[PDB]
Amino acid sequence: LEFQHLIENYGSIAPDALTVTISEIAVKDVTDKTGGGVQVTDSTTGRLCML
Amino acid sequence: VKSMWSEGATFSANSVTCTFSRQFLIPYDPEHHYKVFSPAASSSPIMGYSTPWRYLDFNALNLFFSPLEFQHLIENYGSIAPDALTVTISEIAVKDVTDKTGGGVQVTDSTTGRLCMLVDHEYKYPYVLGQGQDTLAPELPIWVYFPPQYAYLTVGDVNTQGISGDSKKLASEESAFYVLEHSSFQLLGTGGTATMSYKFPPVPPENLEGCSQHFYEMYNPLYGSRLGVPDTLGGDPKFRSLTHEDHAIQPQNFMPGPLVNSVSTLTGLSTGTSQNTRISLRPGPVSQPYHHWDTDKYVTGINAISHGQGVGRFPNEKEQLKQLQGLNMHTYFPNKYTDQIERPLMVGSVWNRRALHYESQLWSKIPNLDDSFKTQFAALGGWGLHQPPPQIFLKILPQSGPIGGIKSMGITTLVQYAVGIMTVTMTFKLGPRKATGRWNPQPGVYPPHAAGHLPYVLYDHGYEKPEELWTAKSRVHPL
Amino acid sequence: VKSMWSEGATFSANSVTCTFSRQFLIPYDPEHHYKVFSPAASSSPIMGYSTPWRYLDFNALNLFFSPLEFQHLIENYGSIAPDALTVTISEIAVKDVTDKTGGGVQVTDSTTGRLCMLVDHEYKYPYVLGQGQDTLAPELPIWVYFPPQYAYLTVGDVNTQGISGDSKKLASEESAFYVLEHSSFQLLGTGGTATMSYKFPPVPPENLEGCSQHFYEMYNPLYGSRLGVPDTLGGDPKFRSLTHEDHAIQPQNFMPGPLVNSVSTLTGLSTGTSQNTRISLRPGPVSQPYHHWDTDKYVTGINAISHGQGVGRFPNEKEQLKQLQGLNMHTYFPNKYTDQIERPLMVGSVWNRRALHYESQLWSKIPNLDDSFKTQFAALGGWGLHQPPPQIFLKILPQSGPIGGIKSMGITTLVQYAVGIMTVTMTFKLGPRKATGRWNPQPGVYPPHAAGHLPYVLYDHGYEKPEELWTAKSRVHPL
Amino acid sequence: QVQLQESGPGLVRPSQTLSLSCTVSGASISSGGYYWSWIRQHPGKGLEWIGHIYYSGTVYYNPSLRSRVSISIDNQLSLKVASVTAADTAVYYCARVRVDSVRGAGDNGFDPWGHGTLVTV
Amino acid sequence: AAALTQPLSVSVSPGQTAIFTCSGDNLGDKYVYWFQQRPGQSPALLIYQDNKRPSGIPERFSGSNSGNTATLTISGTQSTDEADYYCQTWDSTVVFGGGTKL
Repeated sequence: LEFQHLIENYGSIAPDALTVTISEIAVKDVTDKTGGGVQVTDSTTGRLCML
Repeated sequence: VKSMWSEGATFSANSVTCTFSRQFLIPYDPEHHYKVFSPAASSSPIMGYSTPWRYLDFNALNLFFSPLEFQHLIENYGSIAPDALTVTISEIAVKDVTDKTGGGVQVTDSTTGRLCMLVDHEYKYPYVLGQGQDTLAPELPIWVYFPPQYAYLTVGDVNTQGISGDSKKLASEESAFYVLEHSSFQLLGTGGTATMSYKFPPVPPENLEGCSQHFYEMYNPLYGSRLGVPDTLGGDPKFRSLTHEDHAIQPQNFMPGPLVNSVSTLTGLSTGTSQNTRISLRPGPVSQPYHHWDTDKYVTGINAISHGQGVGRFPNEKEQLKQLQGLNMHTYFPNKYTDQIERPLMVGSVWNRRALHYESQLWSKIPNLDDSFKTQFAALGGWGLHQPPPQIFLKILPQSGPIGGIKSMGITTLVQYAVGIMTVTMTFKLGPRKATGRWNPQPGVYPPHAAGHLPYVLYDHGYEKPEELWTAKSRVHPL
Repeated sequence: VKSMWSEGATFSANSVTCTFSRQFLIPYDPEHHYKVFSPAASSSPIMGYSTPWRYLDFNALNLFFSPLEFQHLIENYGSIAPDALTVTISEIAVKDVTDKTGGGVQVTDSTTGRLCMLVDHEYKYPYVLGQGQDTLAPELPIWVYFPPQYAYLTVGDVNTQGISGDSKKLASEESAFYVLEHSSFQLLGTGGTATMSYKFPPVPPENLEGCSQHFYEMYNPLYGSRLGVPDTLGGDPKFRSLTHEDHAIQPQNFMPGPLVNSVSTLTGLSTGTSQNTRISLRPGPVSQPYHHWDTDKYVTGINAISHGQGVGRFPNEKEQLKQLQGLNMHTYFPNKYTDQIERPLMVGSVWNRRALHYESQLWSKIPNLDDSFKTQFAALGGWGLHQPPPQIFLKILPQSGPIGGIKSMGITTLVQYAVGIMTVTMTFKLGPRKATGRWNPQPGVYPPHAAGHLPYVLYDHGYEKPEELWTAKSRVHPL
Repeated sequence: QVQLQESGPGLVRPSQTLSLSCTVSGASISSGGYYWSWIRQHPGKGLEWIGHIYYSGTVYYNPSLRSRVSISIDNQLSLKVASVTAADTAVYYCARVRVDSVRGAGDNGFDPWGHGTLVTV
Repeated sequence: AAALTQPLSVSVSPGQTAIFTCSGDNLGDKYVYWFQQRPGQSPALLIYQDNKRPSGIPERFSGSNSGNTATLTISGTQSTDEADYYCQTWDSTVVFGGGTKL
């Protein structure tokens, strides 16, 4: 709908800005239930290296 | 100072100002009489007066908007309502023919002839402007407007004089003879200009957007219904509950609107006496369609008007077939089922409207008789309002020479005609489009055609209009 | 206030202001229709519209400059580029013919007729001005200009309807019908004046000076060359050095420009489908000559345009034959020699230009489609620019009497025509001449002729133009 | 094609109601805008117009023969001229006119005529 | 115009003129061409652009074009001008006339 509103109303397009926000991160760890196979708790000490 | 021919619409997020300009031509009247009538019906006859004046009728919508501008109106906005109107009569060139007697016609130019222009701001004279007759304006700006002659019907006293049954409406005490020369008359010579400057009342908008939802299907398609529905009848009810599959017996909190004589394929629906007086109320009320598209073909109704051509040019009211209206829509009653074609008003009801199109009217007039309901929207398209845009009457003058002292020399009305330019601007308060979190591309806005013969374009008077009317409800609400 | 007919160029060390004035004549149209077309080709046909308007085309260079003023331009300056343009429509005398019926024609004067003038500052309507057609202006200021009728081609939808192979371009959704009466219209009566006042974009100059040096011979004629040239081939090169006599194998640091189908003596060079659609790209690119002088005669090319007459009137491009271009110029490759007539672009290249002359264009238009290269200079002469000087459309009016009330009396378009004066001024930013420590008298600036028949002068319509075109590169740079 | 056929009673001298009828073949008469005239012509003299009628009851008459004649429509196009003490017998045509657009001047003329009946008085 | 009007035949004697009529709506602002078709032969361009004659046509043929009509005047008709004369215009395709049989 927004692309259709773009085509039928305007006559040019060119980008000028871009922001990329990495929101809420929930790095967690699997504990390997050995009979269930997978149990996911949550980790507060694990991190996510972003470059 | 610059003299301009103005035309073109300028859009905004608020109102659009659309002006057009045509060339008019006040032709001639060899007799400046009033010429009552002589109808003399034989079966309530009519009784009129033929004024020697020219009014002008810029009523329709296809004059203010070009087809590109109407397409820009539909695909961008979601309402329309007029709020201002000015009518400027530009450069006037009243001239006279000298009758070459061997050539026949030689047109010089007259600086002493004038053009009597009267604007009826007080609504003293009868209003014949908004009834849908074949003298409006040229659709294209290159053709010349010939404005219509002014005439009106009155009420008299029906007699019966003749041999077999001849009736004739003669003048009564209630009959009236409006001579327009008892007024103020901008005399408006060669090169003169005159304006009107009307201001529209607050009118409800026309909502140029359809619906993506039936009004009787507004529920969650799951979950059933909290209420019940009868099973047994005869004093022992034994109500049962509902599941999610009970769609044909789901209880609605709002009823549909009235459908007084909606049928398919004379006089149509008609009031009157026994079987033969029978005046017609032809295009139904405004709450009814007269043309839509069922599963195979187009259903066309008894109460339809053609808008041209014949085969007819009808607006496809697909937004009335959706919300529980349509042509062959009967109502049923379990009275000790009674198939009825008329549906009543049903105190809580919604019936949206018959849709406006590209060639529809703008106003008609609500008559001065009291206690109207609802009358905010007229039939034949348009709004319809108390105190409509006033009529601009245009006579030329009876310059009446020569004499010679006793003789009736010459023609004594010599011959004169006036050309000019009328530039009519009107502003329409547009509303913003209704919001949809839709994710689908909305359907495109193009006028309907069938094959090869394209809409408004010149072909090998050339220019041809489509087979169906270009309606205005093509985007979805979402209700 | 004084009413003047202005004409004449005024030179400076900076820009020259050259104005001219002609008498135009907006003739008549007995039908104010739009008159689409009916081409119906049989072998992609065309599809047009014939507007009832008159534009004016002051494109060429021989109108702003007299031959004395063009000679003063060439022998004194070394560049030219326009920077301003005003078009004034002076005293207008729209009049009407009364049809003497025994004489045939009697022209009185009309004060109520007008002349609709529209200037297209927004570029809404298609631009047909700069394509080189036989309706520009009179070359001499004593003749009367008849401005051309406005018409345009569009894109439609090719069908195949007939018996054998008859195609016809009908209207599509992309086809357009520009009615010019949806605009603003200076109505411009008798005695009225109107202006345009365009301002040219920054354009690169035209450098009216040749070269006294070949571009491939820019070295010291002594001293040889520091680099080497191969002797043996086949994996064992054995390069050798160079002496001062090695002129045909001297290494150049700049290549020549492209020569895409430069040949000597239909459609010329042409794109298109298999062998018969084949639209022509006739006067080559701007990097190529189509007429010069070899050792014996004049070589004239396939891709030449005649500019008049036939035998032809071609500009002598002696400044392209100098710098490694020309007609029969093949390129050779030692691939396992391959004679090619096309030369590629060759990343470091210089190709100076096809020279402008006295009768060349000034602008054409760069089309609105994107990614142009190089397009700063058009073919057929001239610059060629985005947003060119706008078109001035001139209709008169359809004054449409008389009527008589019902009758179609008279001719109803009575008859009218308008004469006037258009005074067009344009300023050209001239550059100073390039310096030479030369000691030789530079060659004189005179238009080319052969014997007896002198250039622009009256003879026993009299006035005759030379056989060859008067080019503009006759002084030397010195490169 | 549209043809109009008349119906003649014969001759009655002592002041009876002269009744005629005109059945139209080819196209119905309650199908749109067309007048339906009754036109006389004295043998040895010019034409004379009695009156015309529309299908919705409205009928125009001649001002000289207004209080004598009566045009009517029951898909029959009758004519009931009475008081025949003046011996007018002449000829009775039927004629059709297309209804004009502006009501002021006649835009059309009597293109489809009848065959004509000869009444005697 | 799109339908040119021309009568059937004209009668003349040697020693006078025979003027024909080529009627047409707005024919004054148009070009009318006359064609001489002797019997058994193809037509020949008699008078072009309402006044002019070619070299093969003698100087006794002349025409006019005024108002809604275009005439062709023969000055001193001989005993060889008994030929069908057609008027022809261009209403955007080609419009041929009926022909005055002389």
